Amino acid sequence: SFLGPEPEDLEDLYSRYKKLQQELEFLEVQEEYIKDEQKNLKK
Amino acid sequence: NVEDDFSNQLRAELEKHGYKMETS
Amino acid sequence: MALDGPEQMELEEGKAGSGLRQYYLSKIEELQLIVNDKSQNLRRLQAQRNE
Amino acid sequence: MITSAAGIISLLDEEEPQLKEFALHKLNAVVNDFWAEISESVDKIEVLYEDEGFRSRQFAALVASKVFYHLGAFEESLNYALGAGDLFNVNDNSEYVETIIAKCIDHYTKQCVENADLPEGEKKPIDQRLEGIVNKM
Amino acid sequence: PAPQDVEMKEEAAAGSGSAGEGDGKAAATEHSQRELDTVTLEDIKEHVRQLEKAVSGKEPRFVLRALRMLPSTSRRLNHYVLYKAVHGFFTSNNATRDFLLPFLEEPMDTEADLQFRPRTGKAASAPLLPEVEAYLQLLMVIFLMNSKRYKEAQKISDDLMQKISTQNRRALDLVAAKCYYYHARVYEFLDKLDVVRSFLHARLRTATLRHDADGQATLLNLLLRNYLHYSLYDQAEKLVSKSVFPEQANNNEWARYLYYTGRIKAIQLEYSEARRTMTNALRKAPQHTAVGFKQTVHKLLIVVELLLGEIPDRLQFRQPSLKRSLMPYFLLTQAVRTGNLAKFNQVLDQFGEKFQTDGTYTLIIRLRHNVIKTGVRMISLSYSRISLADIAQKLQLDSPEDAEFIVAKAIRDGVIEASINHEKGYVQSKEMIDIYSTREPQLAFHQRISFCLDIHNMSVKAMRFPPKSYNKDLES
Amino acid sequence: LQAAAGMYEQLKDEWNRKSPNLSKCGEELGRLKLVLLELNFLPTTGTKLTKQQLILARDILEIGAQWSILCKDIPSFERYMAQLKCYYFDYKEQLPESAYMHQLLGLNLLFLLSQNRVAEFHTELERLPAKDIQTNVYIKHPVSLEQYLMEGSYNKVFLAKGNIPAESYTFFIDILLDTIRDEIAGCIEKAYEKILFAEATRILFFSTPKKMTDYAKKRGWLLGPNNYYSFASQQQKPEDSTIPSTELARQVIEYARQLEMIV
Amino acid sequence: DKKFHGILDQGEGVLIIFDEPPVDKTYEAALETIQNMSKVVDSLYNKAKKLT
Amino acid sequence: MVVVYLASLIRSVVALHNLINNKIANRDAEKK
Repeated sequence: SFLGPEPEDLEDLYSRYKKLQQELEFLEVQEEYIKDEQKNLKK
Repeated sequence: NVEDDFSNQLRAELEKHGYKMETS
Repeated sequence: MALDGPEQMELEEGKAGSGLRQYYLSKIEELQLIVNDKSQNLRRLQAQRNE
Repeated sequence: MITSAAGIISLLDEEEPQLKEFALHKLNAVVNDFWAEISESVDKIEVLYEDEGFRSRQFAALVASKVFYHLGAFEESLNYALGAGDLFNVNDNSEYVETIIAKCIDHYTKQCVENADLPEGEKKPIDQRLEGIVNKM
Repeated sequence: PAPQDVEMKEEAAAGSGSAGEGDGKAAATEHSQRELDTVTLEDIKEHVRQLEKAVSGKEPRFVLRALRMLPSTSRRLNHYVLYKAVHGFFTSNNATRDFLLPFLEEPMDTEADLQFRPRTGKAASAPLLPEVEAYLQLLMVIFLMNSKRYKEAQKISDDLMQKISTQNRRALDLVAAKCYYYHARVYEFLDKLDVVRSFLHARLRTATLRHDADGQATLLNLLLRNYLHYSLYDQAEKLVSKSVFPEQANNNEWARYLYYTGRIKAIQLEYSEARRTMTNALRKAPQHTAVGFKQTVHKLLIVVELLLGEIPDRLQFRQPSLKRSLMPYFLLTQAVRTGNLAKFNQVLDQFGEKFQTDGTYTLIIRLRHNVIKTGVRMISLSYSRISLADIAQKLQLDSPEDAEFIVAKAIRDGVIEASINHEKGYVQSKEMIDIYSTREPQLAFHQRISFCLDIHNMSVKAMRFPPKSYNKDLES
Repeated sequence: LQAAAGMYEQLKDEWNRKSPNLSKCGEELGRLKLVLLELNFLPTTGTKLTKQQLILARDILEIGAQWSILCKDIPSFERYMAQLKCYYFDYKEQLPESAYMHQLLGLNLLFLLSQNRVAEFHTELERLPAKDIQTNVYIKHPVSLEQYLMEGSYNKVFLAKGNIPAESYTFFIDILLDTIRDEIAGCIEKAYEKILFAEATRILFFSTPKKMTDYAKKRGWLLGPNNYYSFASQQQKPEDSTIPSTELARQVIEYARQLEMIV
Repeated sequence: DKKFHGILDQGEGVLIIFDEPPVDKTYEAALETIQNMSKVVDSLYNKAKKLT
Repeated sequence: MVVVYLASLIRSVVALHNLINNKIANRDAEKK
């Protein structure tokens, strides 16, 4: 918000969360497939 | 609904007696 | 963070540019809500299959 | 305020330049008091800004961006405020309505991401105004 | 009695505080935290706490229990609710509720649940300082439902609350949501003419960007509610078109929203959705807030039903034991089932003064037409031909001529399904009573099945719903 | 700020029969916008202090609204009424109230029924419950008139009243007469198989027999005092058990498939 | 008694006969069941109160 | 549904408590 250390703290949060987001894209792909795997468990 | 019972007992006996004379 | 208040101008030090970071976080914060919904959903399907 | 927008709205609708001018000065503070009335009525404000036969283009842009921002049509806020090219500064000073400024960057990044994938550049797309704001940060 | 006030306060402050802090701190368990905090905590603070033991204020100890702001300026609000102006209509403490810094004795004891003053005091970019501030702000304004106080600590409470807020966080909007409800109420519910609006809009903008559902939800309801009371209806109608209610809002929030929306669509000529929204609100949230609302909801609801085209039965009046509140209404009902015009006008007039209050006045005129509409349906349905003159006398219309014109309009709408023969001096019944003849037994099934689809979806989803949290808690 | 007259209170004095010229009034509307800039300054900058000034501001725009629908200017009546809308409940209370607000409310309410904007009438009523805001003498007349329409009580409807005050009330009622006339033609079309000329004059509220001949043929009625529209259609609707159909319960093909997805 | 079911018109010297019912067993059977259902819901609601 | 809820009520105490145990369980397993 400032030029102050507030954007430094926000930066570190931002940085780490960005790395996390990638991790989360993968978890979405599994979530979609799990639905078909449950249907498949029955067979 | 509406309270038909209070009104019907008084009307039925009285009206019927006049109706006897008036019509068959 | 701050409600309002300019701290040493846009031009002088360049508060707006560093300042943009706080708004980029609004996007990650907006994402944090869906992650939670996403976590429950994944678990319900998993628990369902597992039994 | 507690007052309804209706009078202010009537003034915009009229052909006069003076009555429109007064309306925009007045609306620059009732925008967090009544968002409903100004929103519906947004269409007239947009003409006032659009014409160059109008002598309070800057103000017209300003009020309109704060309404748009309230409506959740964020994109329209970026265009008018920057497009006017003045009274963009009041939004930057704020940290409440730094939203309009910050969304200028957010937009740029999201479209710029797509174009970046195969050719490195921002290439042909990406409007004049959005390219300038980013370099400034 | 101060020697007895101290046991009561210490217990009360600790119990309510413990539950808010232990829940908030976990910060990523958003659904559980959101539900526990909105419904249970605020409700606990109103009904059980205040009523319990001698003196309803247990506020003085509480201010020190957590932290607002460090000088005794923000604290001052705690003294002002106790005594200034009115003094509310709660039982106040004798003393030891001090003007500037209520209490001399801490209950903090450096807990994580009862905090510590310098410990919270460091925070300003942490959620620890905004959450504590809010819990204390909420507690102080909690007395307002019960008391219906005016211009005590609620003069600077609006400003002070804006200060607590900043650019907020998703966790911070969930706690803050409790404060947002009271922020409108202090000038709204009393109906002092002031701007509550600025703040309400402003939080709304911030919460949508972060996308916290609890916060947005509360603001939208208040904005509609405020307007209707002020008698600036035009504003409320236009607002609805721009609103978006979250689908993940909690059960109190939905009930309040629905009632308020219900009065609005009823004015527009949409009775069908208006009745359903009002009924469902009462079951959805049984709240202590809910008690003030219920009388209005039933009173408004009955006039709203008569217009749709259902005439409600007697039994409904009897069950909620609020029969007396309902009582002047009950007469208007008996009048529609008979279908006679003359009875309706007299009754509705004397009673009309009371009716103005609920929001019924706009509707009230239109209720005239329902009475006759019910008379026309009975005349056509029952018989084939009865003379026009017999009908004129029965309903008590002004002229035999007047019966023709009304009958003539009703057929066009197509609810009656008859023919009026003007020249021949009678109404002919074209209709016959059936529901198996045309395409229509299918329609009869359609409506029956339709109400069911909603019930099915709800039963099944709801069954799964505790197990969804257990699944998240990691059990198979 | 209203002081003197050539464009300030000039319009006001014109509305009287002192000077009953309408000819000046057409010109006045362009000039009035110039004094109007100033009037606009006072509301929600000061409140009570500005009170006197408000009264005066509202009186000129409101009294001229009534005088510019004897010039039959439609765009002017709405934009004045609209302007003064917020002045009714301005802020807390700016107190610009005039006697003429009483008539104005009544004129707007008759206007809304002629335009057939029933929704707006109802919306105004919700603002209205404490009707002691200018009391009921000119507001009572629109509410009775709306009920009568509502009911189907066409005979009672005022087409004979509202032409009698000639200040501005006449403009709405003349147009309204066409609207009710049309409404009768529709009701009768579905209701009854014939119409006479003894019948027709009174019900549609025609003035002549020539008007009867004109309105009936359009719809397709006219054959003489005896016609047959209604009867036949009313009879035709029950029974589609021996005749194929899909009407109600929607489109069937979709219907069965949808029902099964839900459960 | 409903032996053939009809209506006797004493105003004209005729007897109106209806014949070969369209009344179906599907409907009649359905009526018994649906009355038992209303009973179950009442008993369920009582148990419901604990949960709340 | 009414029966399903009575079952969830008894279940709740165990399910709720288990959540904490899992995170710790992973550390112990790796250690020993």
